[PDB]
Amino acid sequence: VMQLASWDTRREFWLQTDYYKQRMVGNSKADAALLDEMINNIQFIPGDFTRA
Amino acid sequence: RPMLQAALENLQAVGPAFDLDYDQNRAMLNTLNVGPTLDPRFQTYRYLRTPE
Repeated sequence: VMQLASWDTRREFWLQTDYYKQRMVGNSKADAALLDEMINNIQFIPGDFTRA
Repeated sequence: RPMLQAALENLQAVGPAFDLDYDQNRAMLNTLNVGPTLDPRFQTYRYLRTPE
């Protein structure tokens, strides 16, 4: 569970996927803005055992 | 009379009697006299989100 919600884990995953590599335009500043948007596309919601 | 004199001589040249618990403490005390080994520059944390 700790690795799932980690900001670091989401960053390393996108850098090695072909989905992200074909979307790089070649400008250093633009790629960083694009990458930060992808990190927020994954959301983790913790559960509660009281409500099952 | 004679062997009674012998008893005094034998116990005189032996000394006090020690049990097992005395010997264990002396062996442990030898390690404590060596002293601890101090190595600095060891980490006290780990990263879940590296600064960027």
